[PDB]
Amino acid sequence: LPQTVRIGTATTYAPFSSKDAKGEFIGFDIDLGNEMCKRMQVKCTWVASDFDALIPSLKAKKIDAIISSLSITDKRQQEIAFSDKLYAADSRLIAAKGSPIQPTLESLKGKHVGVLQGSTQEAYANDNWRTKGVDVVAYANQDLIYSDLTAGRLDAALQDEVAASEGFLKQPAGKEYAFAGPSVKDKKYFGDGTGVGLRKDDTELKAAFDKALTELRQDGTYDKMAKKYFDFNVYGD
Ligand SMILES: N[C@@H](Cc1c[nH]c[nH+]1)C(=O)O
Repeated sequence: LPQTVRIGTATTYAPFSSKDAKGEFIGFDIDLGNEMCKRMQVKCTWVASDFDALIPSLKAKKIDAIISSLSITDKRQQEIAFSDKLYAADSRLIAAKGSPIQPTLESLKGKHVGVLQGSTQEAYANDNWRTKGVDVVAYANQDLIYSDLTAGRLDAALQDEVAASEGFLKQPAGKEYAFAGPSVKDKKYFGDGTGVGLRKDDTELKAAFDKALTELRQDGTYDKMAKKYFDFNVYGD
């Protein structure tokens, strides 16, 4: 293992990764990463990036790990390796309170839908919606999506369910918005929860992460950390 492990993350996805008022990194990803590093007995430097630059930066060795709500998908496994699951992550639509919008082509054709560049939601939205007449608009960071929704530039926005819920819907800025329909289920696109993204050849680093995460889950540190953010089981199955 390196003495310093460099972890990239996109700090605009509360409550998993964001910045406090002084610019320090906060969220459940941060806590998980810092707790794993503690147990791996390495130093960890967090590195902020747009989400869609994370996997390119990992391939170029500018970072060594990604902890950024990075969903474990089949396509991504072709390019990088993953730790064991850190938590589950369903996708879901948000729109203005009272809107009839559903995550269907029939409901969304002609409306403007925000998605994060590089995400599984952009992959899904591009294939099923954008080609068929939905104005799918891709954003560099998720904060910009929420803002464009509250200004009425967007009709709806597709992102991880818990990020939307805890990072926006339950905040003042999303008081007048809600989920539009239930979770969009599509195991192909959205993957099997999130994990630490790693280079394929870094078997020893993956092993160290996987073992730290088992240890912090076994002794109950996971749940203590998660209760700061969630009143439900974020881990899943
Ligand atoms: N979990 C999804 C959505 C996401 C946006 N930012 C971080 N994650 C993905 O890995 O693409």
